[PDB]
Amino acid sequence: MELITILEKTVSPDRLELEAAQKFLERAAVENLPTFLVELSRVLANPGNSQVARVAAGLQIKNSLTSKDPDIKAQYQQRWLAIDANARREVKNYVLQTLGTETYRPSSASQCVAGIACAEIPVNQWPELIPQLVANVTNPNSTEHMKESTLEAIGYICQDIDPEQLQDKSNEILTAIIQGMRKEEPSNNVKLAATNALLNSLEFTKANFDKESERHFIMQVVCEATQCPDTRVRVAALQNLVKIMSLYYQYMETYMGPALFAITIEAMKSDIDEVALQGIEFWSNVCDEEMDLAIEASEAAEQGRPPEHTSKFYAKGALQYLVPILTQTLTKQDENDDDDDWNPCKAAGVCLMLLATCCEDDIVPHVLPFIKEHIKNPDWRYRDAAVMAFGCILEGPEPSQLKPLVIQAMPTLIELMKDPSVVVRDTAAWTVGRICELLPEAAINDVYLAPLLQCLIEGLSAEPRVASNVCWAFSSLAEAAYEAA
Amino acid sequence: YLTQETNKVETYKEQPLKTPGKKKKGKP
Repeated sequence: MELITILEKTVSPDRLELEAAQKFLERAAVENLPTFLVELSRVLANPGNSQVARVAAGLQIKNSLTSKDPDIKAQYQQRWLAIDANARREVKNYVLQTLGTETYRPSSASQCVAGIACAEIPVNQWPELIPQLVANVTNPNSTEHMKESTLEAIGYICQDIDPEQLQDKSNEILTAIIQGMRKEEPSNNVKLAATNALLNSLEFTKANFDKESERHFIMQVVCEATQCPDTRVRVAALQNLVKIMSLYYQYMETYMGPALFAITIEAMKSDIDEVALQGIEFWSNVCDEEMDLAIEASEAAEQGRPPEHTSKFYAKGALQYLVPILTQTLTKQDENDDDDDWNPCKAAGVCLMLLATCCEDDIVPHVLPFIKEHIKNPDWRYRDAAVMAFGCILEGPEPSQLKPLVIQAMPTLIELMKDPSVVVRDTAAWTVGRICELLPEAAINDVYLAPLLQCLIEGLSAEPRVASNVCWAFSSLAEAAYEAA
Repeated sequence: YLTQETNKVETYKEQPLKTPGKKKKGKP
């Protein structure tokens, strides 16, 4: 046989032609291990080769070097390791020159490079790599690919190793990553890749950020790229700014107000779902981190001593400007409605809750005016939001200021049970339950108890969820009895 | 073809499970 048209078939559209050559060219795995890899390493290089051949090329080399399951990986790793220092030094060259000549998109080359990568360095057998890639981007005379392709590699390399191995390559690596994100940089495809690389790298550079010289610099570059026109890179930029926020909360005090708040609070109002999600996550993650510190304080306050680390209270401020987005976002909900998807309607509801449990008795006021103001609106959308928001804000706040609140709505909430809109129903049912779990007393009220239960029952023969919610309620109410004795 | 990622998910305390929301979290 002749090795090209086979690779063409090594991934063909038919499950038998492929399954065939997928093994034929697997006999030379354990009976030709070396000799093979190389063969491809060149065909993967010479541009003359049709797409498939090339694409399929690295696919095989990539394949036989690494594994998905963190298990077998160990095995297929030492593989190219215990190999002959003859062909390795050969392949490692027919590939570092394949980039810039591949027309396709996710260029296979990046793949294999990274694969070999997690092994030619955890000991240091390929310490000439990093300087070479660096040259691909920092060098102004390089193809839109020559650059892209490269980064792609750098990114996989990070996404596959434990922090400890890359912690001292940072300076060398990062210097390149960021170069791909710069504003003056032409192709957004290079920018993109780069912004991704960062997402996988932030994880191991406490050293880098600790040096103000760089930090300032990184944050500048990330925020700039947050103003890039290509949606493709904005979602990348925010993802970093979100990761960074969970990662380096303490250092963010110098960027939050001048640069970050304006940026993240803006995004949330993006018509684009992907871009909003990111924005919400940010302030969502911020609460998480902040109310977590909130603990550090007390647990270390009763014991009588300085809190190891201190919060800076961002949610509290922006609270005013947040909610009136979170709430207004509790409207961009999917029609057909999928239950496991992650669209703003959720993030908003979720974050609207977390905030409600960190800011405490400060949220009650900023949210009410939206409920009263949307309990009657025609569009069900602005209606269920009203309910939902009332549902969210029941954790955190002191009951000695909710019990009274609910009661006034409690009644006009029951009427929402059989609200002509199917979504208002479901949500109205969900709240009720949440109003039994959190606040037991203020629910069992004669004034509207009799009219209550008689509507919960009525719900048992309704839609699953709803019914499967009246339970979250009846149950709760009962437990509230075994507790009062 | 299945390249790397786009990852960024969350929902704290019973993460990617869905439903309207979850239950309380308490202390000492």
